[PDB]
Amino acid sequence: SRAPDQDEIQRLPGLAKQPSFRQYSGYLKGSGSKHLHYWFVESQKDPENSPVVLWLNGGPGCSSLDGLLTEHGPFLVQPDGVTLEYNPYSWNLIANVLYLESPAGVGFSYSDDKFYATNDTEVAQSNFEALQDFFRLFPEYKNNKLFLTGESYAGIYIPTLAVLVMQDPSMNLQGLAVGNGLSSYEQNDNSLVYFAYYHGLLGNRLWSSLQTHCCSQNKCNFYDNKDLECVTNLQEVARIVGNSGLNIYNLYAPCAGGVPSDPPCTNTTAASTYLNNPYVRKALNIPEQLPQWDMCNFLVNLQYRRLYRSMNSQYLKLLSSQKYQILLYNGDVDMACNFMGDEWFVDSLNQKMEVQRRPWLVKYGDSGEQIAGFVKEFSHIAFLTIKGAGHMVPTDKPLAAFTMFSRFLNKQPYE
Amino acid sequence: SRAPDQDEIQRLPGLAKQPSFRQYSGYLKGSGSKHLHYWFVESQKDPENSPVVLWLNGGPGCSSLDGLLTEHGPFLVQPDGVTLEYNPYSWNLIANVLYLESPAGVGFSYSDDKFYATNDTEVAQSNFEALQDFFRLFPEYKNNKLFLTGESYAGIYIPTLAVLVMQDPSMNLQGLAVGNGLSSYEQNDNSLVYFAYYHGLLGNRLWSSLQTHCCSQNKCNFYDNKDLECVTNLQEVARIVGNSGLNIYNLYAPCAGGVPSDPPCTNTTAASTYLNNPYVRKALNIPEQLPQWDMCNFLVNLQYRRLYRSMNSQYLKLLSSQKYQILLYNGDVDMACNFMGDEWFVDSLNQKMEVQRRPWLVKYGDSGEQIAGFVKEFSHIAFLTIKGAGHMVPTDKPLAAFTMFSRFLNKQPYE
Ligand SMILES: *[C@@H]1O[C@H](CO)[C@@H](O[C@@H]2O[C@H](CO)[C@@H](O)[C@H](O)[C@H]2NC(C)=O)[C@H](O)[C@H]1NC(C)=O
Ligand SMILES: *[C@@H]1O[C@H](CO)[C@@H](O[C@@H]2O[C@H](CO)[C@@H](O)[C@H](O)[C@H]2NC(C)=O)[C@H](O)[C@H]1NC(C)=O
Ligand SMILES: *[C@@H]1O[C@H](CO)[C@@H](O[C@@H]2O[C@H](CO)[C@@H](O)[C@H](O)[C@H]2NC(C)=O)[C@H](O)[C@H]1NC(C)=O
Ligand SMILES: *[C@@H]1O[C@H](CO)[C@@H](O[C@@H]2O[C@H](CO)[C@@H](O)[C@H](O)[C@H]2NC(C)=O)[C@H](O)[C@H]1NC(C)=O
Repeated sequence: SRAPDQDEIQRLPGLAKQPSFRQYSGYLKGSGSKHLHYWFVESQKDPENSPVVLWLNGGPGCSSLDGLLTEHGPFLVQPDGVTLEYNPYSWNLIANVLYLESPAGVGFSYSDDKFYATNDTEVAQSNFEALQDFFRLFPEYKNNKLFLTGESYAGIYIPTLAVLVMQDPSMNLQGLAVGNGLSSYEQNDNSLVYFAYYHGLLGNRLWSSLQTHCCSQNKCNFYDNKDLECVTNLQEVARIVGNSGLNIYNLYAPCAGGVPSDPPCTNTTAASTYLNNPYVRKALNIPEQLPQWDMCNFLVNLQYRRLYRSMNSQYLKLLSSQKYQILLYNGDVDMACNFMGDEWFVDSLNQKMEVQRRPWLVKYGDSGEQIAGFVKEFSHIAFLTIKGAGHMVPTDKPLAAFTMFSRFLNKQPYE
Repeated sequence: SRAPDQDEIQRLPGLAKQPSFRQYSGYLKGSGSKHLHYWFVESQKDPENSPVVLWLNGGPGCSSLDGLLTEHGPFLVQPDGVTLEYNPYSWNLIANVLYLESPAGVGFSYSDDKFYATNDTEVAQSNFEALQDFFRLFPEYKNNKLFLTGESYAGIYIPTLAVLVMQDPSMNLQGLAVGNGLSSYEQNDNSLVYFAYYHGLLGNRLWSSLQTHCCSQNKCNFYDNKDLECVTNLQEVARIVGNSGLNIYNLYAPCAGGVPSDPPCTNTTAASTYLNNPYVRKALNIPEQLPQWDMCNFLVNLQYRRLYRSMNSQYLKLLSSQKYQILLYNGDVDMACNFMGDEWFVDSLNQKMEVQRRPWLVKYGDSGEQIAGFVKEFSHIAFLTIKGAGHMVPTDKPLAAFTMFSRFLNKQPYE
């Protein structure tokens, strides 16, 4: 219709059945000379009236296409790195999902000058301009309910972008959701040390040393403590947590490649094998001159200048209007952006209409209703845990993730 | 040979292949008129020289046959409650395992007077007499290395029995192992509250209420606190933990039967269907007049008089001789007898030759070496966690459980 015909995905390799929905792959113009690769998957049910949902993966420097192919896209890449299988828990069953590779240099995204050194403020402005370009390319979606969603470092990307979107009346912003998100370095660092001890990863001798060198009375500082022995003890905590063979993204999952002598314990071979196939790149309208696809761009991460230490001000600004529904959800077995840091963060916002913490349920067919996690609700904001899920909630618990997503989009209770 | 021919298991129903090892099912004489049902499975490799391992399940009132058929026996009951499949991680691959239904009234065990009201001291003495009877019936096993092992409430059964066995020079006692064991009510109750908060089951409002009503400075009393509001808050913790739809035996597992409107969240139908088959009872030499088999005898539990509050004195008595190797192992996702309570307990014994806490590894074939948990070692005693396992460690992590068991029997490092 008004959509760009040039960006249409005709026949995607590895799919045994043709999609019932239209899908597009092309470029959105960011700031300066930045060209951000998008993959837009229309809703499987009523795309014309379904909400538009932006999805951003974190890093910084990691690809949102991993969110499509391994987390909640319409089809997921199989271990052969060739076959795609339909996802019965796809977020596009009820939404027009826009997967954006951002910032420039991530995956198939690029710049004419190839200068990928960026920062939080530049990324937010470039994402805003890319969203404006999306609405110029797909004007039929301008009035649809808009939701901004993401994972991990997108805990910074999403609220900063939402603050820019809020100032634009033409965008129908209705809410935002952040999965295992970085909301406060201080809250994340402090909660992680407690998480590690209480999940049986630190011994009583190390815990005693941490209490004596990092703490004073009933308050611990595991964030910016200057005490030299506290720093040494925290280096040991960091070694046990992420550099000893434990999977930082899911404590109870195995470490891909085994305990050492792609980030540690992960394996991105399937998605990389699929996206690096020349026929897949052609099907996705990727210019031939672009370098190989990687799940995370090491150089974007290395050159990235982190600016914000907390999203407290951003969330308070977004809640001030009382126009948006906010969700922070965390898999409770993740150690990268643990659930407690985000629960502490949401509680610290001190919002009105505080509800008692309750379990939230998911029906698992014949197995009946099961506790999928816990919900702590306030006016216009809720914090949720996903019991037994790691860093990538839709990968570990796809039915619970879809159920939560459906309740979020429809502004329904999470219970 | 010198073994009782009358107790031989000829053809066990549900097995597609005949066992390569000899197995027996009969009765051991306990104290008074008590007859304890045993199921003895000889080692699959060199039964004549392999150690004799007693296995006791807890409750009190629960059957050790559930340990055989669902945890670490040579064959495990399938969901149809008819088929038995060989267990490649069976503890009898390297040991002569004696599964004893104890005390009287549990499973197929009984008394001539049918009076099942008992206590810790009577149970220990009856188990000792039953062990003496085992050696009279199987004199060929008198000189074999003897290990006393068990789970949950057997955290009391095993050390109390071991104190009696230690006084008998004719029994070749070499060690004892307790899985997710009750070692101290105080340590278990205190650690559970911390476990619940740090696993995201209690909200900040409830945690604040618990800190104000149960704690004074840097010490919390969640065990025997007389404060009325502390009791009310702890009743809420107990409700969330075990009476709200969470599986107390494995936090990340579903609740069998679903979230409510056999103990809660468990399902013993397969083992019960199998053991209640009249041909199975005949094959196991069970007298026809005995009542139906149940996984846990509700009446034995109801009438049971708990006497010991801590196993501190028993373990110190057992360690005094320096003749026995002791192991306390806990699945770290169990909430019934959580890992922290037992780690605190082992550390509180204040033994010599304290080693730095380290991860212990298991090779998962092509997946390589993986962290199976953590080991805290002292002279003659080690505490181990089994990462991602619940209350029944061999059911949840059979390869890790076998590996740990092999290292324990052979007095090898756990790493
Ligand atoms: C990393 O992931 C790749 C991709 O899934 C794994 O390779 C696959 O291994 C299976 C089993 O051997 C094969 O059936 C697939 O055909 C392989 N796919 C590809 C693209 O080669 C690989 O084994 C994983 N590596 C580790 C260390 O976990
Ligand atoms: C974040 O990145 C932006 C974009 O590069 C920086 O802003 C530019 O800074 C240069 C050098 O001072 C100027 O020449 C440009 O005109 C600026 N552009 C804009 C849009 O302001 C910004 O300084 C960076 N922030 C930090 C703190 O490093
Ligand atoms: C409790 O356990 C029993 C025994 O495993 C379950 O019954 C089995 O269910 C499967 C699937 O429907 C059948 O294939 C088996 O033949 C059944 N076995 C028996 C002995 O009936 C039962 O579904 C479980 N109940 C709950 C609520 O989890
Ligand atoms: C634990 O159980 C034993 C066994 O029943 C109790 O000991 C018996 O107590 C009765 C009543 O006082 C005496 O008639 C028996 O002679 C005792 N038997 C033995 C072997 O001592 C014992 O009192 C119970 N302990 C507690 C604290 O209840």
